Amino acid sequence: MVLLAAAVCTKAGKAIVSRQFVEMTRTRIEGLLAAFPKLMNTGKQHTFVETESVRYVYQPMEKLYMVLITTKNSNILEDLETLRLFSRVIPEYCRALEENEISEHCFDLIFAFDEIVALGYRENVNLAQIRTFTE
Amino acid sequence: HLCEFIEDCEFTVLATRILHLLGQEGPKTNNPSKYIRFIYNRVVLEHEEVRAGAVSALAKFGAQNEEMLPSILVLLKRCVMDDDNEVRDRATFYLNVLEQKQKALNAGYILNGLTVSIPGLEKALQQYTLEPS
Amino acid sequence: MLTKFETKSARVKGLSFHPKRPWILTSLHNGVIQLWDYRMCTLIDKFDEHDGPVRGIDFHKQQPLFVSGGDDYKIKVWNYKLRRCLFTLLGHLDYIRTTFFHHEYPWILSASDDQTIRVWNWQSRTCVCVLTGHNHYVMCAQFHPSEDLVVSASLDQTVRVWDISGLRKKNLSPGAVESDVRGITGVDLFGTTDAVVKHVLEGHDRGVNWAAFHPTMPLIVSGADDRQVKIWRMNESKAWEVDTCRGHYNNVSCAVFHPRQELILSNSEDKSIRVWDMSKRTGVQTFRRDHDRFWVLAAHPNLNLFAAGHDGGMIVFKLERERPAYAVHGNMLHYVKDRFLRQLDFNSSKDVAVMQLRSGSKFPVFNMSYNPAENAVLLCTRASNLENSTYDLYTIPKDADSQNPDAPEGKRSSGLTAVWVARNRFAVLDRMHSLLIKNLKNEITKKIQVPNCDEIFYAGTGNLLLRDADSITLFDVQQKRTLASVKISKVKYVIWSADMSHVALLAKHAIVICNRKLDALCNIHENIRVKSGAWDESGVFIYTTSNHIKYAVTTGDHGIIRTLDLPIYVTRVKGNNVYCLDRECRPRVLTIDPTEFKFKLALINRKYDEVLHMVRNAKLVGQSIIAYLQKKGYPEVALHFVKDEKTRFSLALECGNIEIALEAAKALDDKNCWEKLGEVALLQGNHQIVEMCYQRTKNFDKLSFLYLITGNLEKLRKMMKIAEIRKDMSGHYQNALYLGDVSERVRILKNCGQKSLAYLSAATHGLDEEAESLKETFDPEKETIPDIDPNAKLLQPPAPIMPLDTNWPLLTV
Amino acid sequence: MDSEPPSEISLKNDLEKGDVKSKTEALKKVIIMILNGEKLPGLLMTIIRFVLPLQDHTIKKLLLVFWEIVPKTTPDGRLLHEMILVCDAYRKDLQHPNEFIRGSTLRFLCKLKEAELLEPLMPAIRACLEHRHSYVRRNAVLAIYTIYRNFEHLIPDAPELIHDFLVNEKDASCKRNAFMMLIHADQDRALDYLSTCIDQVQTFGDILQLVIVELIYKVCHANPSERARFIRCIYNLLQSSSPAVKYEAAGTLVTLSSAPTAIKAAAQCYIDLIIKESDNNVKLIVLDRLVELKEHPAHERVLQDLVMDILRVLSTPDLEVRKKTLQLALDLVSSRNVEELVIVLKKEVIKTNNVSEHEDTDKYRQLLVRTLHSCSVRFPDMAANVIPVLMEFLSDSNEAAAADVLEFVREAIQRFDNLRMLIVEKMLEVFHAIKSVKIYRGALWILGEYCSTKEDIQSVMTEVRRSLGEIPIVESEIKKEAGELKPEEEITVGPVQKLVTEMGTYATQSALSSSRPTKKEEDRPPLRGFLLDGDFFVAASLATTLTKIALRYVALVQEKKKQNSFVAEAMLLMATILHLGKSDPVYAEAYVHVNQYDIVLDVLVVNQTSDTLQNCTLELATLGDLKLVEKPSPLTLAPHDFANIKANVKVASTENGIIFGNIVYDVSGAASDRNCVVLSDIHIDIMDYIQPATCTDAEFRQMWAEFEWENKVTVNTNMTDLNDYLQHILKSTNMKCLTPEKALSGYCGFMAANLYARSIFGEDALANVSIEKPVHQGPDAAVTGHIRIRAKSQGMALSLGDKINLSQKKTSL
Repeated sequence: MVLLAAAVCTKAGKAIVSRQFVEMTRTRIEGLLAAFPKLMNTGKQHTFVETESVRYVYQPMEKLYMVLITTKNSNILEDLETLRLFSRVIPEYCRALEENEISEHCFDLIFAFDEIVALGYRENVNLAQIRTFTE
Repeated sequence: HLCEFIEDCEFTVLATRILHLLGQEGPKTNNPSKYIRFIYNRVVLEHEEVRAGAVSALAKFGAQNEEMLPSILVLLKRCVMDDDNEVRDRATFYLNVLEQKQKALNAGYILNGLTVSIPGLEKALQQYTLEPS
Repeated sequence: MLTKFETKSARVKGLSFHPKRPWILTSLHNGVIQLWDYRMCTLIDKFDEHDGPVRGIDFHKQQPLFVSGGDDYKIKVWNYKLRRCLFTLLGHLDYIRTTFFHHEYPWILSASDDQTIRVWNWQSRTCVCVLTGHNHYVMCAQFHPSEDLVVSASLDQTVRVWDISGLRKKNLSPGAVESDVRGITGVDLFGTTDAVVKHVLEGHDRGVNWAAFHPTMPLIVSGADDRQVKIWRMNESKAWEVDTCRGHYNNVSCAVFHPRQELILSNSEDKSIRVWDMSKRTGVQTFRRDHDRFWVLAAHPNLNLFAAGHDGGMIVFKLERERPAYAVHGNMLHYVKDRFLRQLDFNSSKDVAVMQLRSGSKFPVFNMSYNPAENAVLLCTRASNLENSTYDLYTIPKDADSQNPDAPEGKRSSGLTAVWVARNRFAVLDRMHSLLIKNLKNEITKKIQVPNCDEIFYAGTGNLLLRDADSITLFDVQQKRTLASVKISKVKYVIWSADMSHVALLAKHAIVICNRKLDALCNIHENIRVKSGAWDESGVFIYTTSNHIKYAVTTGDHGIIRTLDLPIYVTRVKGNNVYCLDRECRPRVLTIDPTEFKFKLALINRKYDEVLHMVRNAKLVGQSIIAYLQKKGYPEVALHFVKDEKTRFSLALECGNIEIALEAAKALDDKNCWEKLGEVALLQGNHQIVEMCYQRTKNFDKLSFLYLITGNLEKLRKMMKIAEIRKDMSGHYQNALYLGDVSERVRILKNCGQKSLAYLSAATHGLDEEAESLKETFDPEKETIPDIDPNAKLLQPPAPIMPLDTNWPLLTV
Repeated sequence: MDSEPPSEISLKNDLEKGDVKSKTEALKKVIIMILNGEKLPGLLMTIIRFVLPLQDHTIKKLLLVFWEIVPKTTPDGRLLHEMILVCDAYRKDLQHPNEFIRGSTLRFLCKLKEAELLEPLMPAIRACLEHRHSYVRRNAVLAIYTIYRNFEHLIPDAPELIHDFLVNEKDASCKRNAFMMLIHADQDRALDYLSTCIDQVQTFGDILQLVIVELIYKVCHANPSERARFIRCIYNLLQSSSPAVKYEAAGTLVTLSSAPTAIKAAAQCYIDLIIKESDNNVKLIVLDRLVELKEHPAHERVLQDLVMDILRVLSTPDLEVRKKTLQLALDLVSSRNVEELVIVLKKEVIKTNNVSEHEDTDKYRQLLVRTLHSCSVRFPDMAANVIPVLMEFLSDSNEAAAADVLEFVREAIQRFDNLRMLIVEKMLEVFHAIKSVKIYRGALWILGEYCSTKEDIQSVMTEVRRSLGEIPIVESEIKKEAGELKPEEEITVGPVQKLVTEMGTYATQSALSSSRPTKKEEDRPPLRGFLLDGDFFVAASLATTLTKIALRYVALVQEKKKQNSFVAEAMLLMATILHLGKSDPVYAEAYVHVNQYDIVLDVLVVNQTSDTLQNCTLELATLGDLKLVEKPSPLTLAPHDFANIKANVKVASTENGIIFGNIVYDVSGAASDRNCVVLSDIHIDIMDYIQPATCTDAEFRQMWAEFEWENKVTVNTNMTDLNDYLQHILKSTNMKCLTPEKALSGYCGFMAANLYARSIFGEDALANVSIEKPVHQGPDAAVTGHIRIRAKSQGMALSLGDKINLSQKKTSL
């Protein structure tokens, strides 16, 4: 792992759906996402912002944050690129971000998270690839 | 004690009162060191008239009490109680008379270290009209 | 009146006081029921049990539950610990106005506005009884502390006393076989509407909405739809005992008796709550709290506080005392009056209490004071601060008002105040509101005396006659003069040793224990002001400072003896026991143990053999036995406990023999310890021990330095190699100099690639050949003469000592 | 189902229903509640039963999902086996013709480091050995590596299964798509293979090759990945004086301060640095390279200086960029700072030239005069420039505009003795139209000192002397000033002697001269007339009089250390000043012990009773900022049990909803009303909750101003200095003694500490401890110290006030 979790957040103060690749961040996932994404991840409208010693990468969509978190890093381009591919995959499942529709497609999003980032290493995904799985 | 309040929002006037009174009495009732420490901070961030007041008072304070001279020197070399603007001019004079000169002048000058004028008791009449307005 | 609690909930139709705990339930018109810890301020439960008004509320404390009755027409039982509905039962077919719980079996009574009150058995299928009589609404049903009888207040103009184990009521004529009820004109006129009559009570005030009892009286008071309150005898149905209280302006919802005062507290659906005289039965005073109407009332059957429910919410309000004056003699607490009457003595962790006869107070306390020998109690009575009242003296072990009127003991006489004072049988009194002295002429003084007067201070309480007008003033025995005045910071208390010659005063840290006048014997060590603490005359000081009773000191020892489960005040120490009473005044007692006390009494008198037995798990802690005993710079205590690898390490430097250190240092698994003990080792004098340590911390270079200083050459070589590899140039480098020839450096330096340095070193010793090797392998030019020689003799005679300083002699003490 | 922890009964129902959608939704609802962290094992048999063999991907994918986030915990429907209900029929899943189900199965199966699934994950690499997508081959190298991680560091995971077992990593290098999960611990042959792959790259894959093996001999060879490493590699091959000219660092760097002015300000800094590396004196700090953009040819077209002018700013771009820019003008070009500050100041300071640089607010104008003038005081060359510009400042000819101008220049003359003779005639001019103090003060000083030079003075002074405006401070300044320099060298109708007459009248005397002075009564109370009145020994002549004083400067006056100076350009300084630069009976006994730096609260739990307390549990609680690091864990407190139970303690946490008192400790036992009791172990305070923080003199000063600290107490045992009791105690109420506010000498020298904290109480805490330790014949109260305290509403002020006295606790059980 380099990538702790890949997480979709609502800044309602909770992690709406999230993925723990291997059992580590269960409950931990919700508290991080709930505090930090509310402040714009503590950002200023900057894609990288780091708070409480955890790197948060994000994109705001409505009252929701699509969030990538790492606390270690292998390369600059890579962290954005998994988030980015995630952002192609997320409106296919939920038609933008929105807590109720995100909630309903926990399975869809979660499965994509496992597929996209496997054991914290950023694999690649695409909307057609996603189909074989949810078929 | 009153000076403990607020460093520079307390105003030119309170600093001028503790300063004038500490200068003039030359405390042996309490140690002047608290007073000096309190006034020293106030001067930095408050108006010219008090900072100028503080150097001249210190000089009179020197002439009346010998003991005091060491504090006068730490205060006056500072960019505050001297070397501001008005504060500098008065200070250059007051300092030079204490430091340099005989202090015939300094001695003469302190008769207690009194105020600049002695009026009547102004407050009470003012207060009488002012309250039910 | 003080407001303990006040929570705005909106229209509370029902209110009930818990008889077990100091809790309140309220049933609201909003359909919500709430259980409150009114003292703690913590909401226990909250249930919306019905859409509309829930008019009745009760505690069902036989097993830890509350019962509610609502206009769902049901009596429901609820959990306050698990928040679930335990059981549900059909009370009636209309509004459940008040509900009451039987303590016989889990039977529940519900009073309803459909003219019956019924009792239902859940445990079985049976409805055991229905109690009928009303012709119009039973607004309220109320328990007495006995479970056999209940009273109901109904708006058909009666109060009906019922039996719950009985079918309706239970009675049978012994002068006739016939039923008690007559439907015909007999000696009274009523219908046939009962099975039998035990007691049909008046309630006439156009119907009584509520009825309630004083906890210790059969008398009941009822508030009714009119504007009067009428007090009844429910134990006889007399009409020569019934007085009407008038004050209210509109329909009185309830009237109940104040347990703790001699007044009757009523509340009405107007806008006022009115307080009534209970020796005159008419309105003393009216209060408006402007929460408008009151539909319910409650008096605490646990004799805690008092409460009345209003249309904005409810208030539980306080007419009680805080921090009372007290003294303990041997097994008797004497205290100044508090709620729940007289109590005290026994228990040690429970909030229960029990009675013993040790009442210092048995009448309104103007004064309560102990004799300084502790044989009499002075209680000053009939209040006043004028110049006269009465004072009654009681015997201290068991207290009456008078013991016998035909015996000198328990007498009374006049005196505004009388308070005991030293000479240990004497008292000083005020009987002109001056200081007058009291003798009787032998024994503890009971008789009023008028000579001797002063013109300073004013009569009150004390134990040495305390009087105040600006300070707390101690007065003399036989002199009018002020003995001394004390002025200090207090936590609302005055603390006596037990003998009332002496006084303890509280200060900014802890408390100070002082003698007669103001003379400070000692100060109790403890950061914060203690609540109370008392000294067993001196020596053994036991105190409360939280929830635990601990000894400040016994014979230089320090202990926490034990914890109780409640916050408390020490009543005092007289005997081995320490006795405590709190604000509510529930007792705890505690035997002073030979636990913590024996252990340190033993350690002080340098006994370790005694102390091993003494070690128990009631006093082991972590650092009073197993690591406090590692606190001697010439180890004694230290020798005994050494079990921790750290304590072992410590022990070693404190002796200066580090043989043990290395092992502790080892068992601490750490390098730092080995280098520091090695340095201490060099200090005891011997470098073998230093080498071993220093070698494994990897300070080969320190060793290299040490080694000619020590005079070894064999060991010095070992260091050189194992510092060669580190390229410690102030390690490997040293040793070559230190032996007479320099060759060691030459090779090490060659490996460093420092060919120049290697040549200079070698060349000077006349090892020009090696010096040349270095030049030839590397860059040559050896001819150059630096600011140091490049070829001048280096030879040193190494260490003239035959026995080295690794073999430094020692004997060791 | 966003997060609803009780819903598991409905999920079981929904999980099998005969409708596939419902089953999927159910399983989905389980996933979302677990991820948040909520209840899930009840369901397991239901969950597992529909999905197991099928090639129908969506349910399978869903179940596959739930096996990587909780498989181990859930056991109703799974239990423990080698071929669990996670993988038994998921061997089918792995061996389906559809790549997605196989691929997914492979991916979760190998992801687990589970040992109850170790065997089924090993030939699970079969599912992706054939590579239908880039995803399949990547999925495979990551899964083999994850197998290697899961206890197969040897021969179970290293060779090939039929194509990969730790060999996809090799294959990937030469295949069309790359991805190397080989970062650590894997085949050497693949590492080597990745190097070859640098050339035949796949770009995502190149970032994977590259984290493993970096540094190229080339320029590049292509793609962002190689490019990103490359700027790292470049910085190596030229470290020297920063990057200077930023490499490929520039692209990320802008976003690093997207909020919005800060990027330009930063960019401006780099561009200024880059221009040149100058002398690097006080604010001449430009690093980077000496020549790379030069400075200042005379043939360079359209020159370097055009960019340099931007940096000279009034605000010419916006304020953040402005503060950076003023420093940056100073930094490239000056002598120190002085040269370019004078140019810069000339532009900023008030003139008749431009009215976009003059303003009628007096302080700013004055400050700007002082900034220009401080440059002269710093450096000589500037004196010559400053005086004529100062006369232009005057030419504005508003009362106030002259006034500010006169005030600094007069200070400059004190420094610059008979050098500024020339200015006097200009300075008089605007002295006649007057409505303020300042003009009179300053003018009277110039005209006064300068008298030898001029002869005008009765005429100039006299219009003002009989004119009005505001005249307090005028007195002081005219008093020391008017006579000075040469005894009889003026005359218009009043020579220098008339001036001495005047000078004396204005000070405090009376005399017809200059048609009388405006006022005579002096400024602030201490100053008075008298010193100067005595003075003028030799009538206004350079000797040992006013003239001496006037033509001399009080103490040292040099630089921009603020000795007749003001420290750069007045507007830039406001920003720099702003910058603070802040950095059931139960018995307990207890003591705190520390062994091997483990801090623990020792508790001994005692049942002195014969009664049953079984059901015994022990807990230490989290109150607020107090926390358990592990509660005492024994099931002790049984009939006549003594036990030692250790509860570990922390002091730092986050507020819990339960009580906030001393330490809560909970023992449980038999009882059903008070199953849990709270009883105490020894003292811990409210003070813990405060959090320590520190201040510097600027933060302290700012906070002093910000909110009042008048509140003082005098605390005993502050006899000692700051360092000893006072620091240690202040520490425990989480405070710290930082910077001073003292002024020590032979008459002064109370120790002063500036305190700070930032309490978790919604307040800060500050204080000043003044220790009254005698440095005078009349001390305050001798040794003791008065602590002047605050907090933000002074609710913690009080904590500081008393927790600096004493503080100690000990026991010895």
